[PDB]
Amino acid sequence: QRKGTDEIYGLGSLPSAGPGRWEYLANPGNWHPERRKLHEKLLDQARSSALTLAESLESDGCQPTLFALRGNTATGKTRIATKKIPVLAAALKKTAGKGCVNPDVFKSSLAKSETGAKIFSSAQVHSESSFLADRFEGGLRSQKTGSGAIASIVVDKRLSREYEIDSYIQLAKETGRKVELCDIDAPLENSLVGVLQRKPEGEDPRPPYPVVSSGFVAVRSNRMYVIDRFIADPSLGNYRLFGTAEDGEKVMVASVIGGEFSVENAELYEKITSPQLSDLADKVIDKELIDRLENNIADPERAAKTRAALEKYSGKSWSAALAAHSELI
Amino acid sequence: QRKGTDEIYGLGSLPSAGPGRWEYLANPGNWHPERRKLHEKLLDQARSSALTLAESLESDGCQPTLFALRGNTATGKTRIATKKIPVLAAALKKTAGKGCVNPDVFKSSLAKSETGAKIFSSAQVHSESSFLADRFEGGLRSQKTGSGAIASIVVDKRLSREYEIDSYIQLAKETGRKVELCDIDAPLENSLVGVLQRKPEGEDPRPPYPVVSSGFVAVRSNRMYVIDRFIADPSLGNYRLFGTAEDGEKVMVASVIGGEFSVENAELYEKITSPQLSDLADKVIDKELIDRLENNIADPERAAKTRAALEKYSGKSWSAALAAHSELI
Amino acid sequence: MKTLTGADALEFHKKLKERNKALHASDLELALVHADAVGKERFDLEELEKICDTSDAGRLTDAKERNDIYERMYYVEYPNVMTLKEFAHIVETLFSWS
Amino acid sequence: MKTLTGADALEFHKKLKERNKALHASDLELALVHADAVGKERFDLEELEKICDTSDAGRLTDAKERNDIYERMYYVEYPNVMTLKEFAHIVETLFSWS
Repeated sequence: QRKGTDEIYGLGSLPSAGPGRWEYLANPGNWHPERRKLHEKLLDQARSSALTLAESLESDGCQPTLFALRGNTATGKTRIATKKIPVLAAALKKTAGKGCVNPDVFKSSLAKSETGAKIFSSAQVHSESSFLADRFEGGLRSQKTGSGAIASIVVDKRLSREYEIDSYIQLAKETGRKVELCDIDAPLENSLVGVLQRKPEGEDPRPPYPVVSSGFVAVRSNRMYVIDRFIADPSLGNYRLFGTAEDGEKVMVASVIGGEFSVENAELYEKITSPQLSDLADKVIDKELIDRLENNIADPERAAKTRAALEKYSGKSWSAALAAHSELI
Repeated sequence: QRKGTDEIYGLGSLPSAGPGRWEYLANPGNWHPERRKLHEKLLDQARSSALTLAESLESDGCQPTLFALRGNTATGKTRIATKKIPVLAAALKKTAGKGCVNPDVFKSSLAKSETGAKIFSSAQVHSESSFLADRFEGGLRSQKTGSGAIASIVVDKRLSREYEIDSYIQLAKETGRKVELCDIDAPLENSLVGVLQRKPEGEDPRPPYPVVSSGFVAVRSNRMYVIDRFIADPSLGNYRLFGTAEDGEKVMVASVIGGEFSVENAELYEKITSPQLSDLADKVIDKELIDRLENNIADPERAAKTRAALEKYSGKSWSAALAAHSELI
Repeated sequence: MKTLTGADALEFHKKLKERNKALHASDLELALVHADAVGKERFDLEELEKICDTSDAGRLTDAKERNDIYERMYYVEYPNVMTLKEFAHIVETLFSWS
Repeated sequence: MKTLTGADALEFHKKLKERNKALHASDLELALVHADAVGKERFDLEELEKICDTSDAGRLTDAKERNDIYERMYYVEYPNVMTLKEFAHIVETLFSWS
């Protein structure tokens, strides 16, 4: 059955890629009316959440800002925002985390299709969800709050690649927003562990291994380019890079704050700016690996959840385990 | 009491370094007659062993050769010679391993001082033993066998540094010997484990951590220079590099044989030509580390000996453990 | 440890950029030598683009970035993938996710 | 895996030499920046040679090798050693062994 929802609910034939496929999807007449209406409903919800965020941020005296949370999958981005961006943490509590620009915001809703249960896989709904995230981000560009001020917005994508970074900088410049960027790094194995801990009944995506590994390579390789942008332009906004110590705790590694560049942890800075190409896909999850990962987790709850996630795939390679874990609905 | 034997048994005051201290030691009148006689006796033994090696090698049809076993401490050099240099293995069995040029050949004898028990530390006898190794190597230079042919010799030092490599190449050229070089690599942790396994009642040295770590850095950093010498000069002799797989087995990584250069394992070649500066000195030997090292050893006997060596220093850093292990007499 | 600031921070950053740029170029150069030795199919963007979209649905337009991304991933990240077809599979997977 | 031979082996070797040379230089450059930031005593061979023998008892005579060996070990291998005195200790240890 594995055609994507864009095929199932699109009317007529699907043009194949930009700018063919793209514009076909933008025209509502190209969808069954039920899907069209579902699109309208999800965008309304997402836009209301974003406005709530933007109003909280303005009331707390924040000038128009693009908050960008850069970093690979499952690196600990949600916790960094809660702890290290107090004004955003206050906004997010009011929406229970909703309202951010993220190509995965619409996936669960689209996968359930208002039927009360998930019937499409993440991969089946991805293109449709990304199409929606694009419409959502498009309308936020010139979104105003109740004071007529430009609305602050939150983008939490991987933001690995140079062209992605450039586009959000250009968006911010064009729309009069500061860029407030936190860049969050974890070892690849941490992301793999983090992904295996995400339960199918939860909303967080469960990507297979190559997504996580290629995401890790890209985020590391293109990190210094991002830092260069803030060093070069003090008026861009502020940058903070957080890396993960041996014990799992996040620590600040480098920062550009007030146009001032500092390296809080030069050892980590050298490490987390390169992909360290030595591979992990074939490494087998066995007792030793699990014991090794437990050895560096002190929190009882996390240690227990980490263990359970891994034990489920005991004897499997990282690749096979994330594959199996990804295929669950 | 920790003056070296050169001080204790040297007559008069000790000049401080080259060429002062050096030449003082070369004059027998500068030693107590008992020590002088002990020197003569040890050199006689070492020279008889070397002649036995050289005669075995010639009878087996080996042209005048300098066999050089390059590599850091406890990397598995003895096993490589036994398995991978069959003509040398046959010579060595006839001398039970004796006869090689090695700055540690005389240490145990000098430490016991014919008293029947070890009373000086390795460090107390080092300079005297190195002085003797120098006299021993000096007399081998133009040593002939019974056919008047130049005697083949074995040098098993670390041979890390460029100047060391150059000097042995020059020795070989000057004395009409081929160079047959095996270069043996192990991960640093392997050498550390290997050193902790060496028992004080055995003859192999038990150096402290910085010796092993600096030896590892030097051997790796200067490896390609050595390979370059064989690539550049097919008549120099032959070169083989052996590295250590994940399971502990040695495998050939690169070779220059018959002036022909090949890379049998390019992944290992990239790895074992650099010191991988990420440190280990402070890493604590705990249950997890021991379990990790046991996990990659399948031979029951080695697994057991590895475990016992490490358990003795459970809770100590690598540095503290090798320090304590080194200080035993 | 002590935070690097001012001139030292900037100089650490400059030298680290040089190191990583040298490693970046080296990883690809070595991968290419190895690829030729094992007979891995030569990377061809145009032919790859004729089984998948290398634009991120129009996001990535700079062809010199498009080339660098996929050529380098093909050689450096998937040295054991031998053919453009097989790599096709991978890129498809990557764009099925975020 | 497949053995690299002929032209490919030589080219792998050439590029790997370049990579390692770039890493070699980089390790020292970064160590120097860090050393200046923490106030680690400037390396001085002459003054070091005035507490230990840097010749290997006359083996190492090439002063440009003598400098490279100890300067680099001081900065790259012992970044936490702050003084020439303390490093003195280390070199003494190294020549007590083989």
